[PDB]
Amino acid sequence: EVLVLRGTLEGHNGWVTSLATSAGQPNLLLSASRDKTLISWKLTGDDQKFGVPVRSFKGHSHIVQDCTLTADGAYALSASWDKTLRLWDVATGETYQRFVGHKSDVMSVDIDKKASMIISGSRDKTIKVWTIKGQCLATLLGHNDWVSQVRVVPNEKADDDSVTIISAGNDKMVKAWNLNQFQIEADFIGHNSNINTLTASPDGTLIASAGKDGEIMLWNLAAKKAMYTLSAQDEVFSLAFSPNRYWLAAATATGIKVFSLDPQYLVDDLRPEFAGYSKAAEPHAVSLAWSADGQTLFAGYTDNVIRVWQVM
Amino acid sequence: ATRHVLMRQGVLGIKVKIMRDPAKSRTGPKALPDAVTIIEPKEEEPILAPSVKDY
Amino acid sequence: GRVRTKTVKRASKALIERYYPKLTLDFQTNKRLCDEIATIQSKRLRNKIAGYTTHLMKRIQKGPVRGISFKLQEEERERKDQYVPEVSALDLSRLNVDNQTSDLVKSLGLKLPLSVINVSA
Amino acid sequence: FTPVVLATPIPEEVQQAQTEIKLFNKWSFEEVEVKDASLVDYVQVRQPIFVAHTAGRYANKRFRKAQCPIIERLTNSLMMNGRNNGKKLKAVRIIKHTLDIINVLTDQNPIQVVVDAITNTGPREDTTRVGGGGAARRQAVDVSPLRRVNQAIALLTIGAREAAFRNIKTIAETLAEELINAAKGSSTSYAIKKKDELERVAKSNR
Amino acid sequence: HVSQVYAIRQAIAKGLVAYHQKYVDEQSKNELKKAFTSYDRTLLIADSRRPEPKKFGGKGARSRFQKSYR
Amino acid sequence: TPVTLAKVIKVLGRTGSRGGVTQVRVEFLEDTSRTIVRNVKGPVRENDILVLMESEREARRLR
RNA sequence: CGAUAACGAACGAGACCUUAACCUACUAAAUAGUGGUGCUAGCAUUUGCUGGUUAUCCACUUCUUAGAGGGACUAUCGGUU
RNA sequence: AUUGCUCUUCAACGAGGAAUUCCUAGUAAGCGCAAGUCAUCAGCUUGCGUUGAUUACGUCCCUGCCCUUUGUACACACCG
Ligand SMILES: [Mg+2]
Ligand SMILES: [Mg+2]
Ligand SMILES: [Mg+2]
Ligand SMILES: [Mg+2]
Ligand SMILES: [Mg+2]
Ligand SMILES: [Mg+2]
Repeated sequence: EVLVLRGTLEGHNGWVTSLATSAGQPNLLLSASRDKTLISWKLTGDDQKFGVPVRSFKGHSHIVQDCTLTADGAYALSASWDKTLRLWDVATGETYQRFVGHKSDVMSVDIDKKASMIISGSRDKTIKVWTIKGQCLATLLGHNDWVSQVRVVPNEKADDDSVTIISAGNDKMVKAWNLNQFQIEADFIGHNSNINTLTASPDGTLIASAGKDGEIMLWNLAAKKAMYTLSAQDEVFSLAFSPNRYWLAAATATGIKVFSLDPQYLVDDLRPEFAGYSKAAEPHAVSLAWSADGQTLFAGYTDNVIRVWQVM
Repeated sequence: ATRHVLMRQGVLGIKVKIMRDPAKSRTGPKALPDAVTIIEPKEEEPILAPSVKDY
Repeated sequence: GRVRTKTVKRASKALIERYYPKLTLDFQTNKRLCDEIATIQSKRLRNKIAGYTTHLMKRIQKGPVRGISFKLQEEERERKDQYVPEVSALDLSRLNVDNQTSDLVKSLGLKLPLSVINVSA
Repeated sequence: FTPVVLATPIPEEVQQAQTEIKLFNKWSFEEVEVKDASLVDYVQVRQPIFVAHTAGRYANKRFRKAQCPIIERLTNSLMMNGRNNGKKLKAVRIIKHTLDIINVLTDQNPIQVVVDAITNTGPREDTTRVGGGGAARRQAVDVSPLRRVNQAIALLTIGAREAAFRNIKTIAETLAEELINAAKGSSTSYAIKKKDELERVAKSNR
Repeated sequence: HVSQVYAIRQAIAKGLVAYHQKYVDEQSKNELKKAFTSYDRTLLIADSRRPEPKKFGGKGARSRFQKSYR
Repeated sequence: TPVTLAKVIKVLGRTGSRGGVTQVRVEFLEDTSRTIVRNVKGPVRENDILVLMESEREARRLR
């Protein structure tokens, strides 16, 4: 098992800020970009031009910061810097519900496992939870600087109706929230820099958080205690665990350092070739995503193309 | 404001210009256009030990 | 001409002195965090202070820029300055002298391994 | 080529022009290779246009006019001597009739006649004004390829204008004949006559 | 008259590219857009050149009337 | 009859009394590695091709 | 910017304000405008084309208008100092 | 002869010497309209649209203005 660059997707004009896929269609990929649009892709397997765009979602006035997809892949939600959220139909465009009530940039969105309620972290230091019809159930406070990314933990154990969320902002302190009675539970102290991202494992018991310091820092949320802190040695943007292996991928400013965690070694240090751009900087990935089966690793870079990486 | 005082030699004009303080305004702009103030960040010590508070 | 004035160039360097670890090499994130953390009365001036602050950061990735002194930056420059040189350039493991150096060290009352060479005019 | 029909009938001769090649009102932009290697990159051909009236903005930067098509620049010099200022629909009619006349009078392609005409009437060396004291002195210097194209269009159109003035000949049939006369190169064209006149004064001053 | 012609061509070019955006896939949009934008850019983007206000002291915006000294 | 085509490699600066004339350093297409300084009247950038009507001459400046 | 017995500011320049350009993003509208559905006219005749109509009414905001906002900061890359 | 209309009469002028003005893109130039003055009267002005170029992206040659060095017996300051 080793990674190789198979192909690249080109549909955008701004930084591909987020990727998302859905387990129901392994030929699906939803990519959000800085040109305030979303593109859905038909993953055709070919030597060149692997994957083709088919649907564009336009309708956000300023930068769309991320996207999440429903499990079946019928609906998409996109969070944008125009203080709105838009729920879209991948088939017909034609947005159903527009969520307003955040007063600043919304940064991350995540739909429920049962697709019932919708969490939203914004730059107005609040975490608003919404219906499918669009009403903000709660406003979750105590959070000094602004929220930078939120996600939901995966229920893997049978008969856990419970849903708890994870939040990371630039106050160097990440939190856990039980949304059935709207409490705060955990205060994972320990970061020294602006936390850019956080990821829950499909185990639902691990959380890796990572920021400006370069410490991809690992926490066991099953016991509520720190596990260890990894080191990527420069600034990092996104993390994602593989759905099958015991693996973690990380978007450093140099490249994608991807980590196995059981013998604790980085495996490849993949760095693609760019044919230009050499003086200033090479463009760097700002958003990565695994497949459902974990076969393909997707990466959107700052040169508005999307590079893929295949296992062997 | 401008006034004409009528003396016995001729008219004496009186101009008065008053610059009010922008801070005491309470209605509209509180500062001049190019006044920029950066707020001083409150400085705290690095933690160097990872911990979880619980509930 | 697009030469920036004092106000843009002065507020930005003050802003970098006290907010260097927060802000980044992207104008957009930069134009958002200044907007809370400082008071600028107009949107056009906020866009030029943030735009020059983004420009100054890229200069800071490669070496020091004159006119900033925040205690962090020099200390990190201080940290990566040893280079731990293999052997001291002064030490010869396997010293040379003129005649006047030789009678100088004989005047000092020191005996030390010396090789005398004539240094002529 | 298969003709497609639709609810509004579109004429068949314009319908042919859609896929086949995107050529001019009647003439093709292929086989229109400019000969001289200095004047290439400054006549802008091989990106064909349908009509010689493009509402383009070429005046912003220093050399954007070199990307403007050479048939467009030919029309632009026609709307001159004051009474004709504006009137671009007047200019592109005249250019259409001029190109028709050139094709009827010699079988060879009209725009190829126009492109080698301006290469002939670019002045290669030209004089400048050094003072020298009282009596103004001449110094021969060399000409830019952009200036050579610039001079050529002006030299061609002034000759057409002064000859089609107070005269039964229309401006279109006048504009053709100096364009023919220059493209062969005759010294009976005004643009050729002016060109050698500048070079002799330059030759006088080396 | 000639302004009306350019507004017509931009409207039908944008209308065609909007139709393929909503209903047809995005592949047909990009080949449609590229052929337009390669030939002439103002088929899709409106020209930004606006009128310049007239100033007292001259007939136009730049021109002045005549200076005479004697 | 001789003319030489010459590719400009470095534009030097404006000369002449009014300023309408530019010193350029041109390279000949055939017989390269021969360099000369000449005067140009119009707008010139680099990688342009002049037609020198005679190559055995060099100006430096115009006073 | 740099040199530098000068450092750090003030007025003027700049910022500011008005106006013109962008917004299928928000709030809305027979004193703005489409599309339909009624009622009709003409031409065809297939399943259409172009109009007229103020009490046909239902929805709409693209275009028109002005409130609030967003957006450009020479952004990104290359070259040269 | 206020101005408007009809008919008739149907002059100079065939691109203008020495001189000289304005202008760098929706700009110059062409072309009209509204407003101001207004009982009536625009060949004027202030604005607005319509049609839309050529040339340059420089320099101190001319003309002005600014600065430096310098001399001064000037300081209502060379009209001293
Ligand atoms: Mg005639
Ligand atoms: Mg360059
Ligand atoms: Mg004169
Ligand atoms: Mg006029
Ligand atoms: Mg003396
Ligand atoms: Mg005295």
